[PDB]
Amino acid sequence: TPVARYPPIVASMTADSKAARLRRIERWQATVHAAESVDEKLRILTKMQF
Amino acid sequence: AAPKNRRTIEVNRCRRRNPQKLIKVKNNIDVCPECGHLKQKHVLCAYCYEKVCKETAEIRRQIGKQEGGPFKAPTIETVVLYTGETPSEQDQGKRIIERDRKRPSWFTQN
Amino acid sequence: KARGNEYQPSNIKRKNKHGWVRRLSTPAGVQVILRRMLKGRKSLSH
Amino acid sequence: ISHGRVFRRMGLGPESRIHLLRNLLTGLVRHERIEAPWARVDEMRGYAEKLIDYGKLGDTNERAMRMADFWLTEKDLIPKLFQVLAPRYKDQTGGYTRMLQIPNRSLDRAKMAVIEYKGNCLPPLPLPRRDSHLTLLNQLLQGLRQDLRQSQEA
RNA sequence: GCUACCUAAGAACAGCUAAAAGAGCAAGAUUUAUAGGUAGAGGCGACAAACCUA
RNA sequence: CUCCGCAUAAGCCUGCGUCAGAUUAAAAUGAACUGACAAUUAACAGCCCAAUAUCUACAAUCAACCAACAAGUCAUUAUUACCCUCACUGUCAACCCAACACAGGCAUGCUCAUAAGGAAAGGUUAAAAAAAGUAAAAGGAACUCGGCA
RNA sequence: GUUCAGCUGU
Ligand SMILES: [K+]
Ligand SMILES: [Mg+2]
Ligand SMILES: [Mg+2]
Ligand SMILES: [Mg+2]
Ligand SMILES: [Mg+2]
Ligand SMILES: [Mg+2]
Ligand SMILES: [Mg+2]
Ligand SMILES: [Mg+2]
Ligand SMILES: [Mg+2]
Ligand SMILES: [Mg+2]
Ligand SMILES: [Zn+2]
Repeated sequence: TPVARYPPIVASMTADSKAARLRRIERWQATVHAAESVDEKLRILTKMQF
Repeated sequence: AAPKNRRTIEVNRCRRRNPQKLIKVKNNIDVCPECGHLKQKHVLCAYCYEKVCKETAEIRRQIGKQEGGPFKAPTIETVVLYTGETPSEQDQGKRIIERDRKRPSWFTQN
Repeated sequence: KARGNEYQPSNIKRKNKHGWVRRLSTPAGVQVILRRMLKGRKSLSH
Repeated sequence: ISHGRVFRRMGLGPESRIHLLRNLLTGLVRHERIEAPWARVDEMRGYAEKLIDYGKLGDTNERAMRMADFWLTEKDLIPKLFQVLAPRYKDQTGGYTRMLQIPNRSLDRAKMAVIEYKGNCLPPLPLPRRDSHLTLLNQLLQGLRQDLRQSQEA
């Protein structure tokens, strides 16, 4: 008696769209949450020079 | 290989004006009964098709407003209702799209 | 492998090599200016 | 020689072909009526019909869900397939889609087709209609049919 | 302003054996930006009699 | 898809901002062409310094230990003189040298796979020949100027 | 360095 397993309704991660870019921004921000030390966090947040 | 000689206009006319090069007359053209415009027998009328597409575009714009965002396809059927119309018993429990227009004669409520 | 790209623009080089002061620096260069003045050149030098 | 070659060569190769059809199929499911080059719509029509058959297996079916997941790039369509499209055709055994040639598009004069999922809300397409029964030729054939009934009865 | 050589003051070079540093696999007789110098009876050349904006 | 990308330097000089167009790209929206209008604001960077004498043996390499050789970018004092202040210039772009199928060339910092930047298919058909790629029975350099390791 | 052994649409 299994239930219906649907895929999550999220935007594509590789598409050329605005929602896809917002999902890629959430992807690198997820690596800051997963970073253990503060040095690793600061490194990811400040390594892109614009 | 470079051409050995210039081709004369006489020769070139025979080549260019050969029946094989001439545009063929089309016999499948007809008059559309609905609008009176020309169409080919095996192809949808351009005038009538554009009329359907114009209304279809307006309905799709209305669907966009109700959904109000991407990835929001509804899980129920959709019904288009024009001004002066009310939801039918069959057309109950369905997404309702309201068009600020009178129902076109060609578009028949089912 | 590159062809026809002899020109590597440099303003310092262009002024130093063909500039007004360079032309006046020698008598031959002054005659260069005189010839162009005679011909009516719009640009006597770089 | 291309004897018995059922599939067309499209895009940049085999994988590109499937992705091109997948994008067309995804658009058809969302909009229920799309217009594209005739050959591509014809190539995609088979997948459109078969997709409905997988939707009839039900969302609980694992293989059907895997098919919908791959062929539907926009995941919100997957619920629409199982819960809207599939139930719509529960009675029909086929012929879910209708494909009609439309005038050549202006830019490249490509042969064009319109394909839709039968039963959509959108305004009906100007379908070709056979001649009226009341026409002179049909009336002569109607009289002939009636006489053949009397002869058969006798 | 190409190229050859040179001068001034700069710059670049991950890992791997890694003693030895070396075009070993992949820090040098290396590569490279800038400015300057050497001019045709010439210049420059690890010399092809080559190159010196075809 | 990513081959990059962003920035600086150098070069270039208004060269896809607005409006309009009868001009233009395959394309009667686009526009890099035409007309008009607008714009880049210094803290970054450039642009520096009174005289006379005098001073300056000890590299750099995490500079400490152990070492060297090709022997090294980095420093003053004395007396005199001097009360004043924030000017000027660069700051735009899809950009340069080329080649005219990116054929190619191009210094530095950062990112090291991208948060940045991009689109190989005008439509169709699926003949030959041609190019590239992939797979291949048995054999495995045979037949060929000469295979590979 | 060969021969040999080995692999390849040469
Ligand atoms: K420029
Ligand atoms: Mg300053
Ligand atoms: Mg700027
Ligand atoms: Mg991007
Ligand atoms: Mg393309
Ligand atoms: Mg093709
Ligand atoms: Mg083509
Ligand atoms: Mg074989
Ligand atoms: Mg032999
Ligand atoms: Mg052998
Ligand atoms: Zn019509």
